[PDB]
Amino acid sequence: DVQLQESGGGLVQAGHSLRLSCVGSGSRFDNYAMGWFRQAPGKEREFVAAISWSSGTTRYLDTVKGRFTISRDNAKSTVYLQMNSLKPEDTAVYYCAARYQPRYYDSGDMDGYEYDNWGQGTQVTVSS
Amino acid sequence: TWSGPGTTKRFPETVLARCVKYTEIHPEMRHVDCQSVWDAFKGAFISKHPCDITEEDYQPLMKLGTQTVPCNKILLWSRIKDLAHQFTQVQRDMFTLEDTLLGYLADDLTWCGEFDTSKINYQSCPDWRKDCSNNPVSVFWKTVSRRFAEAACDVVHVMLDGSRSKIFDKDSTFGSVEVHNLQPEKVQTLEAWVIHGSRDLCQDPTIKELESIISKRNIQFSCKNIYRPDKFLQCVKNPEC
Repeated sequence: DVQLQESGGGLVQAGHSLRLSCVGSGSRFDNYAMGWFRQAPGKEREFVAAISWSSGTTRYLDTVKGRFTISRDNAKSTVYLQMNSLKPEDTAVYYCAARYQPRYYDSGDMDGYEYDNWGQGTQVTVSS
Repeated sequence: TWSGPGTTKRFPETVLARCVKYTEIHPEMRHVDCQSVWDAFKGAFISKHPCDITEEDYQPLMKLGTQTVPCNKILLWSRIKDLAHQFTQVQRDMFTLEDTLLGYLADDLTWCGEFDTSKINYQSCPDWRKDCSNNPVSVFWKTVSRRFAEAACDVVHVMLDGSRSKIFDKDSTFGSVEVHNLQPEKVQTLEAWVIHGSRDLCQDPTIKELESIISKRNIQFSCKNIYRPDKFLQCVKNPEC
């Protein structure tokens, strides 16, 4: 079980950048596949990006490819979401999530993860 | 007919799929061409008498499978495979030999070929004790474990089984190969983790023999009891116990 804490949200202009961070504590960070999700107001939570423990495998929502990059630093128990070329439709609370992953995972299983550890979220507002 | 079991069913397919899986997991190894790795592996022992294999036969494989492991994160083990791999399953910045690409590809498999043909021998393979020690499997493990031990630096760790009649055994891979291939330049200290299955075991006669070997090679020796293995793995998983 891992405790997650996001930060780095904010108010930014359309076209600009923000870098989100999420620090984990409790169980070893390098045992977890990490995911970023987001929920806009009055809409349903959606998947944004994910990364394996080893950074060997990433997955992205189609509409964020070539704009957002997921990465991590296991020694700092931290996962990052670098969000470039932000659009008004990127406005949302961004949530960090974790899912236990074996050291020797099948990359196929990266598509079917139900994430069971969640942070409280960081607010991102993009204006224009 | 040899005395040992034949090559593992689906050896080629199993090695190739292990290579694909490992190189997907590890971004530093995604350059590796898994077909070439297999060709090099197969080239070490195909069309060869399986009592005539040498470290040279495996050189092309070592070149393709070479890997930089952080030299201060190495875990050696002797007769306690189970718990060693459970440890590195959690403590993922650390590597046993079977956590390296080449070690991962070969773990729990047997293989050999034959002099007459280009075919894999699925019928039988030489047993190291009853047939010959220079067989494809033993020579593979001797080569990769020497290189792994030569790569180590700073504090090297070794897990040992405290429930055995000889906690340290001179006649094991650890006791006859790895221990003589740690380099005094690179390696300051060998730290033994004695796993209990309870009183301090670091004065056991065999541990004193290990200490003697290590000291004679100008490396420092240190010994620690793991009195309760469960608690140990739990505490590595969540340090905040």
